[PDB]
Amino acid sequence: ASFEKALSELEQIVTRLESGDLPLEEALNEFERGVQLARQGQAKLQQAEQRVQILLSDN
Amino acid sequence: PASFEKALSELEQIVTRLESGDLPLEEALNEFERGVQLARQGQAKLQQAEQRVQILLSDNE
Amino acid sequence: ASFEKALSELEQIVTRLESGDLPLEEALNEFERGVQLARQGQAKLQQAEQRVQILLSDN
Amino acid sequence: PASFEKALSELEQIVTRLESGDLPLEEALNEFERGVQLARQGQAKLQQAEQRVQILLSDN
Amino acid sequence: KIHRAQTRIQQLEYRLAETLRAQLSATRERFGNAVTHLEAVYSVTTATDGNVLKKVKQVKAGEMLTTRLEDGWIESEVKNIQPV
Amino acid sequence: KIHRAQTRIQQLEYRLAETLRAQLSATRERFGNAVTHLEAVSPLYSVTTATDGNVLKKVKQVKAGEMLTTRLEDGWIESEVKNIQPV
Repeated sequence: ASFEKALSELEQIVTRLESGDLPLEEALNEFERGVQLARQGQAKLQQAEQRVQILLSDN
Repeated sequence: PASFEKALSELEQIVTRLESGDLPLEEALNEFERGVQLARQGQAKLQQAEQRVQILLSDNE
Repeated sequence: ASFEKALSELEQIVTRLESGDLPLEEALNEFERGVQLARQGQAKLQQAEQRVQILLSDN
Repeated sequence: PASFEKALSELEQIVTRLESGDLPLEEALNEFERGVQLARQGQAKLQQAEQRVQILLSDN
Repeated sequence: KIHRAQTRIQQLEYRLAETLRAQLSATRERFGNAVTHLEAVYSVTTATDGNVLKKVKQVKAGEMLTTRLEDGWIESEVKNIQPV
Repeated sequence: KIHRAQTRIQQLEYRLAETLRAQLSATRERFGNAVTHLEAVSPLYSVTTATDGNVLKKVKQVKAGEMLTTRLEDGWIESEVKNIQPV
């Protein structure tokens, strides 16, 4: 999906998690869902800076 | 194919739409590639025109 | 003090709270020192951003 | 006081030490503060010379 | 000669702005990341009613309670209520 | 005219790089901020302390005959540990 979606979904999971509403059993399950988004957010951001680096380099 | 002046019009409209900073990353960054193609393409043609005058103006044999 | 020194303290304060070896008696006692560093540390970086924008302007 | 030649090499000294990267924030900004003034000064002189040649080449 | 001197000053000026921009941007991130870590920063205790204890109002003078640590959970019954 | 045209494109190529570098660093800073928040979850609220004031972070230390004191936001409650169920 879109990168901008990943952040928006991640934030709502973060804000809802800081509110402390959920019980611990379920609270973990969304934290498991949290790391799914995090590791693909880094993946897309890494490939973005590579493309700009190769284009703008003197090579 | 495009004239040299249409190259400047194309780059101008690319930089203007981008600098408002209101596009998706996968779109804005993908268009950034075209910007460096036009700038790199347009620059080369001025390398060829700048050199032709020097050979034509200097007392080349 | 220097901006680099300000960070050097702040970073070592957070890693201490992470360790958890500090009971609540003193753990809260260091949270109040950390925040004042953060407030004043934040001011100096904000000041710097205004010096770059002034020079990069037309005048 | 400084001629145009030594203004360019002075700028080269500043730029190269700055992107070496090992400089604290307080000193880097002070160096950057002299950097732009020097470049702005050198630009003005070339504009002055550009005007003089134009008024010399032209019949007037 | 003058045209090529203008371009040499032109390139140096942009390099100065670029080099400082990234160096300033790096320091903002590390300081920004540090403060969020500090801003965010135990044991969990639950009553038999399925609630996570949050107020002494929930407590009852002789009711059971269970707490969960990183290993498992235990329980006991309140013996003295000393809110302050 | 040609040297004028070379300067134009040089000027515009820089704006193009300074525009994108700004957009990218904005999204990195906001994403990097969001990951540390998710990591900032430390143990995964209440505190349970033994009578001596010494903390318990591994349940097996308990002796099942002691009056633990648990401190909550509003105060503390005390009780005697009697039974255990390790997990």
